[PDB]
Amino acid sequence: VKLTAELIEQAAQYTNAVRDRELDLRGYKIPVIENLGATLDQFDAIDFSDNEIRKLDGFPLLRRLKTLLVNNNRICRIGEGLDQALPCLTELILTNNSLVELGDLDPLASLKSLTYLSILRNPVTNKKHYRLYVIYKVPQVRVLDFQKVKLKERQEAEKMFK
Amino acid sequence: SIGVPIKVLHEAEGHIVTCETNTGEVYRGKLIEAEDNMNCQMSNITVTYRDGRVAQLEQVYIRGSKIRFLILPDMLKNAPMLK
Amino acid sequence: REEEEFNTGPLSVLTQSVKNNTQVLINCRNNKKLLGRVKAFDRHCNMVLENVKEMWTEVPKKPVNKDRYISKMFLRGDSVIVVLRNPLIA
Amino acid sequence: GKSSKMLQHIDYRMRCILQDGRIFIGTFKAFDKHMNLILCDCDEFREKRVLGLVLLRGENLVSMTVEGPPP
Amino acid sequence: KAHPPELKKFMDKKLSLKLNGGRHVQGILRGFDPFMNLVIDECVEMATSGQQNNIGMVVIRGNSIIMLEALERV
Amino acid sequence: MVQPINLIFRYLQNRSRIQVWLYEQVNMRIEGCIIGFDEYMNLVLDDAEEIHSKTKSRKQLGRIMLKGDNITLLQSVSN
Amino acid sequence: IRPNHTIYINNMNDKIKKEELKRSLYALFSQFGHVVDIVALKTMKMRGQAFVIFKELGSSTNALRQLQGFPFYGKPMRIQYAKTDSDIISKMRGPNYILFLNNLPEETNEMMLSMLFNQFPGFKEVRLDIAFVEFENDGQAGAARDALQGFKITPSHAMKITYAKK
Amino acid sequence: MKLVRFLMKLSHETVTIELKNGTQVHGTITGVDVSMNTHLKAVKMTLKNREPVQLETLSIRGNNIRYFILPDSLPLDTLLVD
Amino acid sequence: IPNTAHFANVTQIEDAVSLWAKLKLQKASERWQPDTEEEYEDSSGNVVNKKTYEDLKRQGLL
RNA sequence: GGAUUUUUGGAGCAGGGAGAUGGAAUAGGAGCUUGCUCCGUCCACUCCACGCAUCGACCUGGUAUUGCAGUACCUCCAGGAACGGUGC
Repeated sequence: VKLTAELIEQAAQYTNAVRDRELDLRGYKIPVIENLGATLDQFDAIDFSDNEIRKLDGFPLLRRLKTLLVNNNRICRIGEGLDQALPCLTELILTNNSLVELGDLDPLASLKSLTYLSILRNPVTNKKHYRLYVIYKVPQVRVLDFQKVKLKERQEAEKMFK
Repeated sequence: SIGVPIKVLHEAEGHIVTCETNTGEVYRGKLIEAEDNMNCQMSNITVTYRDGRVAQLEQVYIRGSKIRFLILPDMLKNAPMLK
Repeated sequence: REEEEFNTGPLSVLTQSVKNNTQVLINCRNNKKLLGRVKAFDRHCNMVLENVKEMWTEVPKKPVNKDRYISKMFLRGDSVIVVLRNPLIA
Repeated sequence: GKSSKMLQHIDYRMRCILQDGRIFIGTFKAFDKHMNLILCDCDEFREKRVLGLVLLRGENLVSMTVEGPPP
Repeated sequence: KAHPPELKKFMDKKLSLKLNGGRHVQGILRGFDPFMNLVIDECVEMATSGQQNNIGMVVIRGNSIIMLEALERV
Repeated sequence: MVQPINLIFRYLQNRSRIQVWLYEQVNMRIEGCIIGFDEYMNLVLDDAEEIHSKTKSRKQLGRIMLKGDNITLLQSVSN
Repeated sequence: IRPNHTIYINNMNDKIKKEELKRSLYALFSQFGHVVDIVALKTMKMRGQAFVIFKELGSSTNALRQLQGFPFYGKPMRIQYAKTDSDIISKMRGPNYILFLNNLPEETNEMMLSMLFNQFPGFKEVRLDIAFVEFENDGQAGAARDALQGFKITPSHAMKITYAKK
Repeated sequence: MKLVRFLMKLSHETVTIELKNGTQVHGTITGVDVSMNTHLKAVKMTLKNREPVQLETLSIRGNNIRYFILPDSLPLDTLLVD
Repeated sequence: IPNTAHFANVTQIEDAVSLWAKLKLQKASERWQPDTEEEYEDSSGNVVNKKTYEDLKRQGLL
């Protein structure tokens, strides 16, 4: 059950709780996120929860994409061309993923408009100084794992590994 | 002689709505009187403008000449507004 | 009633532009003056003209003036501010 | 003659541009002789502003175009 | 057509009217009109510095009327 | 209930000096004696004067036919 | 308190904005299921509290069980079931196959048993301190037997659900 | 006499319309009403100090249109006969 | 709704659906439904509890 | 069916002054390149008149509320002022 144009044209699309145009693509078990050109950047949020996506890549240019729900998936790697395809990506929910190393968070630093990031329920969050490395690598993010970044955490991230 | 947005504005009288004027003034409150010419008379209204001067007044009256838009709740967008 | 008021009032000044095929100038609200021959008019001053020349002045945003030419155009009576008839076709 | 210019875009998401430079993207449900647009669950872009059901008057309308498929 | 505005409840009440160009007046209404023209007897206009100037009975047209707020409980 | 047309007729019968403010123009106003009126609020002022509040000057013009689309507010003065 | 589609979380940080807290609650509730509505106020009566109403009651129950006492913006929010039904949900609404139930309350009618069995999909029939519930599907009956083993309904007694024998 | 009947008979023609805000929209005129509601298909709009954008459909009101631009090969003499 | 002699000379939709509801209620009532209409007395106490339906008896005998 | 609330528009235009202040990589003219001098287009800082006052959104610290609802907005104190509009 791969993501095609007929699956995106038959999927439900409505208004979310934040008054944004969201398309519900849950319950599809798509192994790879592709063929997203049929939406023509008419959705403000993408609900791709409960899927089997392994890599968050292969997305076309969508300037209206501001929220991406990748919860309950097996995402273990992030694409390096995420900034060239989503310049206005501000919300990224990557809870309960397959990220084990902090080096997968290195392509996530290119998103300058990203402010809300969720990396909870992951083996990469259980490593030593994971939050300090995420604050040092991504200074544009203001809320990490439902927690506001303070000045002391930014000073601790800028002190170590400088 | 009566329009369907005019009928939707007349049917939404008594609910917590807002009217944004052409100068930016947002009169919010319960729509007590709504005529066919977009005349909105509200009681216990609140002024939240584009200037930001938020205040509370006992009664307000905004005409349809300088009225830019109207923000109404979505309780009347299902029926009988489905055509 | 309407024809006598159009041929005896200010609209006759428009009616002398289409009958004798004379050139008149129209100054709009966008600081532009278009000189041309009036081909079609109406009661709401809807002027459809041919072979018009529009001149104005622009700033870089010193400034400078500019002009252009159009083969056939149509302008509504709302944006028409000033209409001047002068013997410029001869 | 047919007057089907406004009926073909009924129950569809359209983005109308205002005179001051604002853009309201909403689902057009009904209209009138004064071009009164009723945009249910509309978004205001110029930044995103949560508005919802916005009834904009026809005097502040400039242009309107199709935004996407109907929900 | 040509329905008059609902100004029967605001009769003989002290209200504040806003006019175009940022003008503010306060006075008691003495009548109504179908062209939204209001007669304010013993009206006081607010200046730019903040001082109130009494202009007496004035007539405000509907072409420049922005918002009228009733200062008294009706 | 006092009608605005009846108030304008009483002001024209009393021949008192009235000041008319323009629409979207607070710097310059007019002042004069209204002689007659019409359905379009067209005022005919005799020996009218344009008063500029910014420059504090007064320029007389005489018989002026002011349209009702520009007059926003009209007040009665004692002068 | 009976389980419902709306889960109310309280004891949260009231210093954050309303829209940011609503977006954070929506991003937290999207991992457990589709969030239909989010009611969040900042007044003096509803300070520091919000609620999320979902489409399915099982996703709301899983979000209330998993995020019970989770730290939200520095303060551990407490999640619980709603007292009344939501307005949006009310507007949108209007092993073996046989399972043996023991220690059931006699004051409960058939409508309460149907609402308790409605977490599982459509069953064949219901029989009425002992009760017998038979489902049309074997996996649905197994999920209903695994879910109702120690359920929180009428807390003066404990309800026990077991598979029927031959 | 009436310019609305002349504007309504100008369908299937590539024209341009300049608004009061400086935005020029060039496209094929497909629908004209009595209130000068110009409904065009596959238009290109250029605003003041902005980039031109191509749209599949556009609907401009009559009160917002300041000027129009017709091609030189338009039969204005034949279309004027009512 | 099936085509039978009951739905003759009936031309409107809502009338048809209402008469179908009526006929459904009537027929479903007048049948013999053993599942809900039956009196079993299970051997749990064997001298009491004759209010057992046809489903609770299987649940008790399972 | 161009005379006050919708469609023949009341819209257009310009951002205070000064200083031997600083820059036009590839884009000004003249004294007929380059170097220099003069004059009608910005941004950054400084000074006078942080252009002024207002309220809304917002950041730091301290502090209060533990409350079951369908919402312009919601505790208070102090500092800073990146944003919006109102009148001069």
